Amino acid sequence: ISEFAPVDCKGQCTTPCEPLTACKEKCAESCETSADKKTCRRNCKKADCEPQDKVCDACRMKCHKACRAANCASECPKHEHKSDTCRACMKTNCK
Repeated sequence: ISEFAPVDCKGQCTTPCEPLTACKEKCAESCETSADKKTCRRNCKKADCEPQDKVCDACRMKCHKACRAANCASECPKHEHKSDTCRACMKTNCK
C-alpha cells in the first residue's frame, strides 16, 4: 500500500463503530423478523447504543476532516469557510 488513490471513511469506521455495530447486530438478532425490524432495532439503538452510535458519527466526523487534511491540503487551508475549491477537492479526492 502506497500513498495514492482516494481515501474512504465509511469503511474506515469499524473501531469507533465496533461496539455500535455489535449493538445493532445483537439487536438485529433479538429483533429477528420482529414487527418493524427497523423500529425494533431503532429502539434497541436507544437501549444502550446511544454513546456507541455517537462514537461512530465522531469517526465519520473526524475522518471527514482527517481526509480533507489528508488527501486535500492546498485546496483547504488551515482556516476556511466552505471553500469551493475545497468541496471540489474533497468531492473528487474524498470519494
